[PDB]
Amino acid sequence: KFPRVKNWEVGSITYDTLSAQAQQDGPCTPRRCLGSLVFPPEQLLSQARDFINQYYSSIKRSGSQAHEQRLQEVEAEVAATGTYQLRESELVFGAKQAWRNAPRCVGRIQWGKLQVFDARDCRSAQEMFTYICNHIKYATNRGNLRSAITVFPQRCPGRGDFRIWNSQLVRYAGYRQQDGSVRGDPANVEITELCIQHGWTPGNGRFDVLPLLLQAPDEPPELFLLPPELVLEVPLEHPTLEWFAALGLRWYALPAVSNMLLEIGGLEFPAAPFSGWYMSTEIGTRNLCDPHRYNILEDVAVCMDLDTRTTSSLWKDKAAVEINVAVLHSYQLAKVTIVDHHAATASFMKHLENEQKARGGCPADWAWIVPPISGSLTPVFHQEMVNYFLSPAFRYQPDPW
Amino acid sequence: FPRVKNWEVGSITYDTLSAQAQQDGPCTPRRCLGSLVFPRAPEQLLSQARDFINQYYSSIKRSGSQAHEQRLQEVEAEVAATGTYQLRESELVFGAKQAWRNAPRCVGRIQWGKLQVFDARDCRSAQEMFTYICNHIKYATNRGNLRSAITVFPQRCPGRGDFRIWNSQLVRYAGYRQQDGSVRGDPANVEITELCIQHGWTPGNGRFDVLPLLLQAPDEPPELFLLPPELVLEVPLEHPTLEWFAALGLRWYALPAVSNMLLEIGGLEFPAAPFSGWYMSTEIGTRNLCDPHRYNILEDVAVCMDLDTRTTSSLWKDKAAVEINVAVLHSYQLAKVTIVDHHAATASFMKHLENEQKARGGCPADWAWIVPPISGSLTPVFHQEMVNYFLSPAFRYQPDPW
Ligand code: HEM
Ligand code: HEM
Ligand SMILES: COc1cc(N)nc(CCc2cc(CCN(C)C)cc(F)c2F)c1
Ligand SMILES: COc1cc(N)nc(CCc2cc(CCN(C)C)cc(F)c2F)c1
Ligand SMILES: C[C@H](O)[C@H](O)[C@H]1CNc2nc(N)[nH]c(=O)c2N1
Ligand SMILES: C[C@H](O)[C@H](O)[C@H]1CNc2nc(N)[nH]c(=O)c2N1
Ligand SMILES: [Cl-]
Ligand SMILES: [Cl-]
Ligand SMILES: [Gd]
Ligand SMILES: [Gd]
Ligand SMILES: [Gd]
Ligand SMILES: [Zn+2]
Repeated sequence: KFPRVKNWEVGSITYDTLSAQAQQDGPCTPRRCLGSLVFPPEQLLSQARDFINQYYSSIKRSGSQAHEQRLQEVEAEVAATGTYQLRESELVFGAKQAWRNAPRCVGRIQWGKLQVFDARDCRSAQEMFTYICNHIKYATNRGNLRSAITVFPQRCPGRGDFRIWNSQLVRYAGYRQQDGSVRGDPANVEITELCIQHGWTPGNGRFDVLPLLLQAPDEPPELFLLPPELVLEVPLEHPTLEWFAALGLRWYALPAVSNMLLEIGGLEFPAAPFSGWYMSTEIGTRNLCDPHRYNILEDVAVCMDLDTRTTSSLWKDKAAVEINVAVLHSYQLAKVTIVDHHAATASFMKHLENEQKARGGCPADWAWIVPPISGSLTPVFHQEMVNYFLSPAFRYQPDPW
Repeated sequence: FPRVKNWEVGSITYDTLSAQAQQDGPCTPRRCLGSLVFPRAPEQLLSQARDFINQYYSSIKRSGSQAHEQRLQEVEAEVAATGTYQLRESELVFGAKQAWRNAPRCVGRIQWGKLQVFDARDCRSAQEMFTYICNHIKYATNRGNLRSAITVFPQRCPGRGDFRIWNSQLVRYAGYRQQDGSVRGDPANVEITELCIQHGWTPGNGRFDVLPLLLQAPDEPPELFLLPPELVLEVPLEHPTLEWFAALGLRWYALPAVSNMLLEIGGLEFPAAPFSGWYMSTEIGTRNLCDPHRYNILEDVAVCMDLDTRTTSSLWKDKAAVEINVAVLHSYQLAKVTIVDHHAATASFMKHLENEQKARGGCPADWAWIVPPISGSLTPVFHQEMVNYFLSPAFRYQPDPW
């Protein structure tokens, strides 16, 4: 079958033929849908073959010339050595494809413009740090943010793995107390205690940038203090609520995911940090207002003199909107690239139209594409979507312990 | 069995109930189609009947008792001699409540045990059907102190056509296709509007014209019935602090009464069984008034509010929508018509999930429909993983009769 997909705002119908290529199976069955869940050897040749075929199709060079050629070297490389190395442009093409294939990413209209830094020859934690440091300064670019990914060595058997122990390159500390509850970011309480365990004297702040626990193969991690002028941060203020700045809230410029695993042609890169620029709801709605994160919503509503005594005043909704307004205002005044959820979702709709004519569909995870505020005010809410796994891909992986 | 996390609290449970999922949904291990709005003989009738009777005798703490085996026997005998069977009244009441309890897209299910069931299985004509419907509306509306209710018309049976209510709800506003191709009124109802005109209705030309009912008796064309105005309780919309808002002339109706779904109980099908609750405010304020394919008022409200509508990063859409929902809540409270906001509704749904975990080992829930269309992650259901599956008794979609 080819799933019929409807856009209810316009009445248009498309068929997702690309879904028929679904490689890895997801968590749903005819009996029950698990779509809402956050976390659901010489067959290596099979996935290497298919990825190489993808490469030469994308350059109008299938069934000719070096296509058959490159098929044989990987045949020989694996027959001889048991794995294989990717050609330079393949690593590039595979990095962009895995972004293109990320079902939960609303920012994919940008997928063709990605800076791929090849770090496959890295071989120490001090080396990672300067690779990571080049990435951060390139991507930050004085606030004119540029998408980038650094690709550390591809895992091989019988020997350890490169891993960044932090979930992101920039994280804020979270400290327990004489009463349990957390000062700082609660999402990072764990890595905060691992950084304390391995040295790092704890600060006493709600926005202390954590160090970096970087791990070379078969070696215990090594702490690396991040250069303060390399971590671009934005103090948060509101255009008309003058007291908002006095709340002392801040967030960082660069969203750099450093705990996911990049998988290209059967190869596995457990260290491949990728970075883009923020959508404002990630900071304003999820990071600052989630009950298990900074959870500032009631505090902002107190300052706004809102009626927190009744849910039907919609005090939560009014304060959340103003927090998002402050995020967008602050980043724009700081000249730091950011995108609001209306602009982001409109571009994703254009991306769906592109991917329809280009590939016959697009894997999209509705629950992650629709923003966490104002869902039905964005066009993606009214768009039916089909979720499935394509390769190359970014995958979650276990914490390195 | 699927493990299910609540990310706000860190809680973990397992949905053992999903293992009992009767019919099949649209998802496969290849591909999830969870976001799709429409995702869809004697021995098999016997099998659903047997399961339902088991459910009924379980709920009354009489599993495997004498009465239980007798009822099983009575149903098989009736299916063999007539091809179908008849529900006892208490079984119908249980089946209607279970169907609501099993509805995965309903956030209002904390209320599932408080459902007034009107037995209209003796209905013989469209005229009698209209009288039943008017009494349903009257009872459920209750001068604004709304009460949940369902009216069950005769089941589908071999030899005769179905009872059908052609209208998707008992209260709908007309949608008039216009001179240029626009729509005056509710664009969701253009089709049923054209049908009513074609069946003799003299149309109005307002934006909030209540439609007549088109009621179909077995093997009869549909018959048009006008609802008496004093039966349709409506709420003029005003804003507590934006006084120009009343001059928009917006209104909405008190009673959400779904009238085009099929009730399935133990293999028997009731193609006409309208049911009604009370509104959650986002349904009116966000979906019905602000959807671009509905009344689509968001831009005009934002212009009146003097928001900057030429850049998206001012969040003019979010600000106008919030005040439209404030206006709905204020107006319904002022008129003393039951309404629940999305925060209270989702909080009570969380309690429903916990009740159902202890009672049945889980709860079928459709995350994309449970999470409200504004301020999603501000409600607790956003951070709750959910498992979507089909249990019976059930409310199902059915094709339009025309
Ligand atoms: C350039 C601007 C970008 C924007 C505005 C953007 C936006 C987003 C957002 C809002 C999410 C949802 C985050 C969540 O899980 O709550 C997301 C997820 C994701 N993005 Fe993007 N993104 C961008 C660039 C990129 C790049 C450069 C890559 C990789 C090369 C990427 C790959 C992914 C992946 C793999 C996920 C899934 C994360 C997860 O499952 O937790 N994105 N993106
Ligand atoms: C009493 C207060 C109630 C509230 C607050 C409530 C709330 C809701 C909401 C917000 C929806 C989603 C509607 C949409 O966006 O299309 C819904 C769907 C639904 N409700 Fe409830 N409801 C209530 C009563 C009832 C009753 C009494 C029944 C049946 C006896 C019921 C059965 C259903 C069903 C079957 C659906 C799914 C309809 C569909 O698939 O489109 N609800 N409910
Ligand atoms: C690399 O470029 C990007 C640009 C933007 N704006 N966002 C991302 C996703 C960032 C991201 C954030 C989170 C935590 C946040 N919620 C789960 C509460 C988990 C991820 F797994 C992830 F990936 C990436
Ligand atoms: C019976 O009691 C109820 C109480 C409340 N508040 N809401 C409902 C749902 C009413 C309902 C509405 C819609 C159309 C709107 N969408 C497309 C956004 C479809 C349904 F299938 C349905 F059922 C029922
Ligand atoms: C329980 C639920 O699946 C979970 O909260 C998901 C829902 N949608 C999301 N969407 C985004 N963008 N980010 C998230 O973390 C989540 N969380
Ligand atoms: C395409 C998408 O699934 C569709 O617009 C859904 C999303 N969630 C919804 N949720 C509710 N309550 N009602 C709806 O109509 C919808 N529409
Ligand atoms: Cl983040
Ligand atoms: Cl409605
Ligand atoms: Gd004050
Ligand atoms: Gd005023
Ligand atoms: Gd006007
Ligand atoms: Zn699914």
